[PDB]
Amino acid sequence: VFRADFLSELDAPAQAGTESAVSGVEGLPPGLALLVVKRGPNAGSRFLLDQAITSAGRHPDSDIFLDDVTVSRRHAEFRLENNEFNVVDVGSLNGTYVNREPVDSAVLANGDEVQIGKFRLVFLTGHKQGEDLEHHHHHH
Repeated sequence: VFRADFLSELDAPAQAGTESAVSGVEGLPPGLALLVVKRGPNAGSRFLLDQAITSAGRHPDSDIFLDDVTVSRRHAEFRLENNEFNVVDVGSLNGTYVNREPVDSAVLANGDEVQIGKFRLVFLTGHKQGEDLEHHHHHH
């Protein structure tokens, strides 16, 4: 329901060479990141972050919509910087944490795990699966 059936799909064109539509999780070339509920009542749920700042717990304009007793209005918030997604904690003392560690803020990265309230989500990005070179010492 993110787009009313207006001038959508034009009329019935044959050729067009379309790509994304109902599944942009393909390679999402644009600076986009998705969160998947690793475990919880609504398993399989996915959230699309359109860059910028995305609040959590808020019902109004917000990609994340967690309607439950836990997760306050802004239990957690995400901010984009240097083309890199980040997580910021507005919770007093205890609150959102990363890798089971309470910190003021942390930088998200592919293969990272994020836990909010009683729901568990994993932060993943569209990797190019190109060179697997990163950091490893196979000497001495």
